[PDB]
Amino acid sequence: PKLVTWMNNQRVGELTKLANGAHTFKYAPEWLASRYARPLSLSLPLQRGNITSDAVFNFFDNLLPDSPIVRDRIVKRYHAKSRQPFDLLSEIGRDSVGAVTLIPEDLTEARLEEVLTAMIREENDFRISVAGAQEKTALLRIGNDWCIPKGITPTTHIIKLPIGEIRQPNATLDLSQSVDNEYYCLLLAKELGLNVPDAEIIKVRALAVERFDRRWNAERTVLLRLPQEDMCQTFGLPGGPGIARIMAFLMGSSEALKDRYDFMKFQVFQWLIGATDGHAKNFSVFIQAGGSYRLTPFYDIISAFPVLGGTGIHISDLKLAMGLNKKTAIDKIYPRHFLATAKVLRFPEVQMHEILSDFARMIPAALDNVKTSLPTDFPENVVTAVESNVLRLHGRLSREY
Amino acid sequence: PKLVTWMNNQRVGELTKLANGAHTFKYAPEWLASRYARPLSLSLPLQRGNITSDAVFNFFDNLLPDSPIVRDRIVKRYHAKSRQPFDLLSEIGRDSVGAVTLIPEDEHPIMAWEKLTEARLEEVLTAYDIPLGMIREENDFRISVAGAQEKTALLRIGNDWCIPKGITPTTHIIKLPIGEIRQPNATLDLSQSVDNEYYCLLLAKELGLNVPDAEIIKAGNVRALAVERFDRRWNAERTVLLRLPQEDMCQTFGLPSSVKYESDGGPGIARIMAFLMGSSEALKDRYDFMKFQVFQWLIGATDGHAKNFSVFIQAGGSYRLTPFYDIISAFPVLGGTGIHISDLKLAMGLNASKGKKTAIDKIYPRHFLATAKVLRFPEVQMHEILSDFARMIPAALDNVKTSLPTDFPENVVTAVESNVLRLHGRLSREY
Amino acid sequence: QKIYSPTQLANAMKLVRQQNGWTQSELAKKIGIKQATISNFENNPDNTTLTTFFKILQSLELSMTLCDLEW
Amino acid sequence: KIYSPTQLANAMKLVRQQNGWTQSELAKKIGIKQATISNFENNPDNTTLTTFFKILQSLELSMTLCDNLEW
Ligand SMILES: [Cl-]
Ligand SMILES: [Cl-]
Ligand SMILES: [Cl-]
Ligand SMILES: [Cl-]
Ligand SMILES: [Cl-]
Ligand SMILES: [Cl-]
Ligand SMILES: [Cl-]
Ligand SMILES: [Cl-]
Ligand SMILES: [Cl-]
Ligand SMILES: [Cl-]
Ligand SMILES: [Hg+2]
Ligand SMILES: [Hg+2]
Ligand SMILES: [Hg+2]
Ligand SMILES: [Hg+2]
Ligand SMILES: [Hg+2]
Ligand SMILES: [Hg+2]
Ligand SMILES: [Hg+2]
Repeated sequence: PKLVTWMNNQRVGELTKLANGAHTFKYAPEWLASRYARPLSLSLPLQRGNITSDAVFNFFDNLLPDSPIVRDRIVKRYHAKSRQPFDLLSEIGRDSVGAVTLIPEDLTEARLEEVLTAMIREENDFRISVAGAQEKTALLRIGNDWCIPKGITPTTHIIKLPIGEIRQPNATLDLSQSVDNEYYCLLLAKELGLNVPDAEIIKVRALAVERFDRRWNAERTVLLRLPQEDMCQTFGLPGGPGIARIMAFLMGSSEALKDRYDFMKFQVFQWLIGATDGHAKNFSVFIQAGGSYRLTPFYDIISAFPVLGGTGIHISDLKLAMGLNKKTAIDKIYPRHFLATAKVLRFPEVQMHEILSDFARMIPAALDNVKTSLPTDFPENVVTAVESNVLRLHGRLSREY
Repeated sequence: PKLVTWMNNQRVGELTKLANGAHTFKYAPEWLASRYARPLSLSLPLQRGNITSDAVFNFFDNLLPDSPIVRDRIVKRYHAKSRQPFDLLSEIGRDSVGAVTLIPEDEHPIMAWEKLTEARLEEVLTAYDIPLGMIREENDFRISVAGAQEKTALLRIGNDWCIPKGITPTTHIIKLPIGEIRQPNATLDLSQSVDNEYYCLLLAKELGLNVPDAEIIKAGNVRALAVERFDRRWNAERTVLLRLPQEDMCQTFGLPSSVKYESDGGPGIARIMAFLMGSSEALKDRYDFMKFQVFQWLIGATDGHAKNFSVFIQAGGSYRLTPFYDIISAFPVLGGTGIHISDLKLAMGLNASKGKKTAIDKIYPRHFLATAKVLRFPEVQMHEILSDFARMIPAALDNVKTSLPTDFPENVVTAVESNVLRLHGRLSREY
Repeated sequence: QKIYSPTQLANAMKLVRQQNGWTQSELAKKIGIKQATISNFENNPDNTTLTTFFKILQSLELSMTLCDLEW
Repeated sequence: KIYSPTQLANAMKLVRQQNGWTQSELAKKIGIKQATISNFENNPDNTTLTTFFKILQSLELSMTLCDNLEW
C-alpha cells in the first residue's frame, strides 16, 4: 500500500510498501516542478522513477524512534501491524523531525506532570545520551502554557525527562540529572559561540527545548516545518561516518567554510566537556530549495563528567564517538591530536590553532558566566563535576596557547 | 606610446608600445566591470595586470594585411612612423575586422556618409601605389583588412557606395582579382578570382553552408567582388552600425599569420574541433566545420588555412563560428600549364592510414570517417554529411549555374562543376 | 538553483537527462564518448574532469554560470 | 554563460584578482597546495570536479545551470 508524502501541505510523492514488504518511493511530478523542489533526503535525489534502494527504507526508518521498546509501545497503542517503517508511520507519521508528513491514501499543570510518564543495556559501551526517544515528547506552546497539538499541526518544543539510572553489565550510570546536565551544556555551548537551541527547565523537572526545524508564518499564522535530516539519512544508512566523511560532505554545504569550522570546533567542545555521544546520527543539515544544505544548530549534548567516580565510572572509560588523527580516549587526547587531524583533513592548520586558542582564552569566563545564570534550584554536584573536569582538560590548552 | 582600444564606443583598455618597442596591453577597470565585458581575443583573457606575452603583438599584427608590400604603401600613404603593427594601426586602426577601434592617445564622426560617383569608385578600386583604396586626397578614411588579396572596404546603405569617415563602419569588403600567380614551381590562372569566389560562395550557400552574401560590382572596366560583412550590424532602432567582436583562429591561438599553414605548421582539424567543443553552439559548429571539410575537398579549395576561420566573441568570452568566407576553388587552374587534380592538396590534412591525408585525388569517404573517429565526431553524423552531398551535389551545381549572370566566364563554371561532379562520384558510389 | 558540490550537480543534470527522457547512451552518442563515462559521472561525480563535465553539459544543451520561498 | 574549462578558469582567475587574493592566499584559505590553484588556472581541462568546487567555495561563489546586450 501507499503513504502520500507531504511537506507543509505541499505534495512530494508517494511511499509504497510492496507485497514482499519492500519500500519504494516516487516523487510527484508537480513536486519536481515546484519552486519548493528539493529531495526528501540527499540519499533520495530528485529523479523520475520508482526508487527501490535501501536508502528509501532507511530514510523512513530514521524517522521513527530508534528504541525497539518505544517501538512496541506504538505498536501496542495504535494496533500497528509491525515495526516496519511503513506500518509504524501509517500510525504516527504526522509530526516528525523536519518536514515530512505521511497520510494513508485516504492544558493543565497537573495533566502535564501527568503527560510525561512512561533501563538495562546488554552492552558495555557507556552510552551517555540525551538523543533517546524514550524521554521525549513534542509539545506545542507559544503562550505561557503547554498543550498537546493534534491533527496535521506541528509541535514547537521537545520535552525531555530525566534518563535516570542505567545498568550495563559492568557499570551503573546515574543519569537522573540529565535534564540539568543538558541545560548546563547547552548554555556552555552558547557562551563559546556554538549555535545550539534555546532550552528552559520546566516543572517532575523536565527540559523544554525550542525546535529549530519549526518556524512561524511570515504572516505569523501557521507553524511551518523546516526540512532537515540527520547524517545517517544523508548517507543512506541505518561503520558510521566519522569526521572525514562529514567534513568532505560539508565542503558542499552552502556555508561550507563556517560549517566546517564549527564542526571541527565542536569536536574540541565535546572533548572539553566529556561528551561521548557525537555519532553521525546526532548531526543534521537543513535541506534547502534545490537540495543544497547547511548544518543545523548542534543539539542533544550531555557531559559524562557527572557520572565519573563513586558508583559511576572512570575517566579512562570516556571515548569520543568519532575519533581523531584513530585516537578516541578523551583523557589521552591533547591539542596535538586535533592538529594531526586538521592536517590529515586539509583543514587549515591556522584555523585549528584559532579554535584551540579561543577555547584557551574563553573557557574560564564562559564557565563563570554560565554559573552566574543558573537557577537557584540547580544541583551543585552537576556544576562541580563539569566545571572541574573542563578546567582540567583546558589546562592542556594553556600549556600551549 | 599608447593606442586607446575601443569597441563600439565602449572603452576596453590601451595598447602600449614601450620605450624598448615591445607591445603590451592592459584592460580598463571600467571594461572589466562592464556588462559588455569579454576578452579582446581569447588569446588575451580578461585580467588586471599588463599583458606582455607574444599573444599581444600577434593579435594586432593579425588585424593588418599580411603583405609587406601593402604595408609599405600604408606607410607611404600616411607617413607612418614605421611598418610595425603599432604604427600602421595608429594610421588605419579605426575600422578593422571585428570590433576593435584604435585611437592614438592624444586626440570623429560616428556615421559619416560620403558618396562616390563611379568614376571615383573606379578610381578607388583602381588605386593600387595606394593601400586599401585610401586615396591621397582623403583623411578620415582609415581602414584595415587582413589577408593577401588587394582589397578595400566600403559603406553602402541603399544603392550608392561611399568612403566612410572617422570611426564610421564599412558594410562591405571589396575584392579585386588576383591574376597570374607564377610560383617558382608553377603558374596559376587566378585572373578570375572574383568570379570564382562569387561562384563558390553561391554553391556553399546552395548546400546549406553559412556564408556571406556577395555581388559582382563593375565600375568601368573594373569588375570586383563586394562581400557583405557579417561583423557589422544595425542596432534595434536601425540607428547605429555596430561592429561585432570576432577573431580568426590565428588570433584565438596566439599565433602569427605566418605559420598559418598546417604545413609550417598551424592549427588543423583536431585542434580546431577540440576548441569548438567549447563553442556556445558546439554541436552545430563541429558539424558544420566537418561538413565544410568535405565541401572544400569537393570544390578543390586548397587554401582553407587557420586564418580562414573565425569565431564571434560574445559577452563573457563565449564564442561560436562566424560564417565561412574567402572560398576559392583551385579547379580553374588545372590543364593548360600542366597542373592536374593529382597536384591539389587540402590545407588541413585528414586522418589517413598512417599519417595525414592531404591529396584531394586520393581522398575518399573512408578518410573522412577515420577522421571523425579520431576526433570523436559521431559516425552517424559524418555518414549524414557524406550522404547529403551524394544526394544534393548534382542539383546544387545546376541551380547555381542557372542563377549566374549572363556574362559569367564559362571556363570557371566548367572547371569547377566537372571536377566537383567527378569527386562526387566517390560519394554516390557509396551513398 | 545554486549548486555547491559535484554530487549536487550530478544529481541536477541526471534529472535534466531524465526530463528529456534521454538515456545515458543517447547522450554519450551525441557527443562521442562511451556511455560508461556518463554513468561514472552520475554515480561518481567527484573525479570527473572539467573537460568531461563540459561535454556532458553540451549534450544536455545546458551551460553554467557563476553566482554570488518561505522554507 | 560558460561552456569550457578554459572560459571557467579565466572568469575565476579574474574573480580572484578583483578580490586582491593571490594564488597562495587562496590555497591557504581552503587548505590545498598553491600548485593546484595554479594548475587549474593554466590548464583546467583535467581539474576534477571536487577541486573546482573547493576553489569555488573559497572564492565565495556558487554556480548554476542554464539553458539585454546589443552586441
Ligand atoms: Cl570517516
Ligand atoms: Cl599518541
Ligand atoms: Cl585511544
Ligand atoms: Cl591539429
Ligand atoms: Cl589510405
Ligand atoms: Cl596524401
Ligand atoms: Cl534512467
Ligand atoms: Cl547570482
Ligand atoms: Cl595575480
Ligand atoms: Cl537560464
Ligand atoms: Hg498553547
Ligand atoms: Hg491549545
Ligand atoms: Hg548511521
Ligand atoms: Hg553612404
Ligand atoms: Hg596561424
Ligand atoms: Hg547566478
Ligand atoms: Hg542560469
